[PDB]
Amino acid sequence: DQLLGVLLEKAPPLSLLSPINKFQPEGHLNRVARAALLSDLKRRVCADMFFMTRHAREPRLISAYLSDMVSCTQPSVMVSRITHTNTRGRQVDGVL
Amino acid sequence: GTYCNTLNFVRFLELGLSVACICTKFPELAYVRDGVIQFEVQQPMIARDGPHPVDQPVHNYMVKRIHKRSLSAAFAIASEALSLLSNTYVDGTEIDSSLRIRAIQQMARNLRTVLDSFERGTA
Amino acid sequence: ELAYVRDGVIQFEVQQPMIARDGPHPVDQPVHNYMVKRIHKRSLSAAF
Amino acid sequence: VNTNCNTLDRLLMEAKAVASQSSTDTEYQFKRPPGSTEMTQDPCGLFQ
Amino acid sequence: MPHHPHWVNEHLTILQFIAPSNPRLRFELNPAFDFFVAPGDVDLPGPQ
Amino acid sequence: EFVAMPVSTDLQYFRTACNPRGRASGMLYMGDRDADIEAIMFDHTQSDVAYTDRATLNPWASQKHSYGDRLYNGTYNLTGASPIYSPCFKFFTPAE
Amino acid sequence: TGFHPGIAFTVVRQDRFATEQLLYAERASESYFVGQIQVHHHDAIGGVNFTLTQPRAHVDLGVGYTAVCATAALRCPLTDMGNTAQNLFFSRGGVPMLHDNVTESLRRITASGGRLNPTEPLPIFGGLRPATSAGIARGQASVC
Amino acid sequence: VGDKLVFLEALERRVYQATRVAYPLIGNIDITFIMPMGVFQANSMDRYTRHAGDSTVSEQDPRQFPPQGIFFYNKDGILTQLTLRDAMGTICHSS
Amino acid sequence: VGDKLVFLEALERRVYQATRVAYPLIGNIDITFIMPMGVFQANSMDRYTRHAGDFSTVSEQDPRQFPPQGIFFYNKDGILTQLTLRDAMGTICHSS
Repeated sequence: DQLLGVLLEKAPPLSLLSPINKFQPEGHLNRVARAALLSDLKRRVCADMFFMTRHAREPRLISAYLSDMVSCTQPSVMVSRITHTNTRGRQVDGVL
Repeated sequence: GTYCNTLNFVRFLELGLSVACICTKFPELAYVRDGVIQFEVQQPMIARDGPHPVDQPVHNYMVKRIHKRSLSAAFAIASEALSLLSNTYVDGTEIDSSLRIRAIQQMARNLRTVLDSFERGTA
Repeated sequence: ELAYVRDGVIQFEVQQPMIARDGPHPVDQPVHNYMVKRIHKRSLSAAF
Repeated sequence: VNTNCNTLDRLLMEAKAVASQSSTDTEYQFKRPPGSTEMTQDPCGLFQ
Repeated sequence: MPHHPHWVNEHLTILQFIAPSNPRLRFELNPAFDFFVAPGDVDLPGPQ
Repeated sequence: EFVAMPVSTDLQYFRTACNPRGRASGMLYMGDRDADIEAIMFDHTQSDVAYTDRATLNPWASQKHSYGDRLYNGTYNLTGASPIYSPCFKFFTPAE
Repeated sequence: TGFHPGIAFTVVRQDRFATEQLLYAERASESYFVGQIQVHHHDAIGGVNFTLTQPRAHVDLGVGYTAVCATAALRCPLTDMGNTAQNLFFSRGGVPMLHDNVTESLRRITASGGRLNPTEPLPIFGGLRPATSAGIARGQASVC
Repeated sequence: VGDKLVFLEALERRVYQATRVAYPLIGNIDITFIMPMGVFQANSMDRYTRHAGDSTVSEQDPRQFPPQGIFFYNKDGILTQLTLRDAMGTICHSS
Repeated sequence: VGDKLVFLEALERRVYQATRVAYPLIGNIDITFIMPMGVFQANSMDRYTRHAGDFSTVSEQDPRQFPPQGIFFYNKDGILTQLTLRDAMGTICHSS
């Protein structure tokens, strides 16, 4: 149970920080940024709510695109040892 | 399960990104100061007769110019340079194998990532 | 001897990767990150 | 407005654009200051 | 009369009342006990 | 909670992202001082540029220290001992 | 207070949208020249540095449109409508005549607001340098 | 894609990783648009009434007439109000 | 799942079952709501009507122009009830 408690420290606003990793500002503006960040955050939390998957009827026809979009992650910078590779050439990505 | 390998080590001569370009070398590379070019493409004509006036082949030559880019790359460090240039030997003593090995390791490790970053930026 | 060992040797050397591009760029200086591996321990207890 | 080359060169030079006269992207919305250049495209700006 | 009249105008509805008025709006804080300014050493009724 | 409201209501301000009094406040305040929660509305001598159409949503309580800092506060001990909702004074105490 | 004017004051609409491109190449649609990198000695304030300088020559076919990019794709709206009107105060009017006191009273009446005063007076022979903004942690919008 | 084959690759895990630099191949567009107003016919005779009556034909209804301010839409999709008390300084006194 | 290969299993059926202690990692999530009951119009085009005989469930003198007394909140299946005076008859006499 203690080993499973890493979520509370492994769950920052990653979903919210993902777009900023590629859409970092490069100009010089503060008033418009202040006026627009609230709207951006409210639209993000409106479109990222669980109601979409709660009311969804066809998973693969509704939430599959969103799951594929949010399933993109970057590999770690530390190279591990030789993992258990399949005889047919299949690699292991992770666990869930 | 756990090893000692940080970041990622990649190269450019074996990546294979350049698949539709021919590599060329020119050790005697200097200022070109632009220049002139000339091209010749054979364009077939047409043959017709009647009320319309006859047509004759014509040749048109157009000259153009070229643009030369600029490359800039520099860093900012003083402690490493001072340490490297503070010895200047004394009178012809030994090579100081320990210090030489440490310098060869550190400078090469820094230069590898420096050149990797420079190549990535230029690409 | 896990009660008091204070490690002793570790390969904690991580730099900040940056693009070495000149021209219209500001002035900056790279910094080193000194991470730690100290996690607080919290557990319950029971008896019978 | 006046042309100085053939149709191909005219369309090639009209397919591009130069920096606008706006104050980058700030909220001041002033004239272009000397010392800031950016690549922008303004298609069909002369068509009104 | 020391200066121009303060709030003798009666043609203010929302913005004509909230934009220019400030001394007359600072005295209105809560709808329980209003406040007003007056010179010191003034009796009711005062002297000549 | 049972809180009174002024007779002047701002339906547009209420509908626009239901902003909680004044301006878009919270944690995204990176300025020159920590006393910007009232300077931006007490500077006066000019009617701003951008909006010029909303001074205060509820002037009965949004003006200086009138109601939010005088009803229960939370630092006078005796006044803060009332059995009220615990996560309700966070919007009135700047803290550190 | 009296006759309602019929004139209006509209706002110009401009959009600045950016979308990802899709570069197209061919067998000989792109080429570059590789030579020898020159080494130049550089001097620093506390040590010795090195600078790299080498001209680059690019040659293209120049016969048509071979490198076809992508059109406007689908992306999140990065343009926000922000009004920044009332910029006439920076010009202080014009036509200098015997109207200084009247125009000063008019400007005082029109600028005697009660919300916020970042900048307003702008006296003669004044610079009015912009204030210091935040760092590099902000959003993106537009004005009109 | 039929009788032709293309050469595509996805090289993204080796570039633009942990770098605080501006994204390249970004092109800003510039489109000029106007917002004309003043919808009012010369003759007020081409009008009728709807079948439903569940009323907007009152003599004191300012909706059928242009307002004092300017009504323009924004990104949020709502209609804002802008009075002329600040824009009155647009008098053409340069004559 | 998607374009990757990751583990997909549930461990909740093998640990902490048929026991007094429930599943751990159960936090408290609360969402705030606003239900205003005061309506304040601005224009003079909200107190007039042509006819009030759409439905025959009311009398001819329908008092639809009067402001509403309150807002009926839903209750499970939906019950139109309003009980606020009996709970907050006096709460501002001493405060004022």
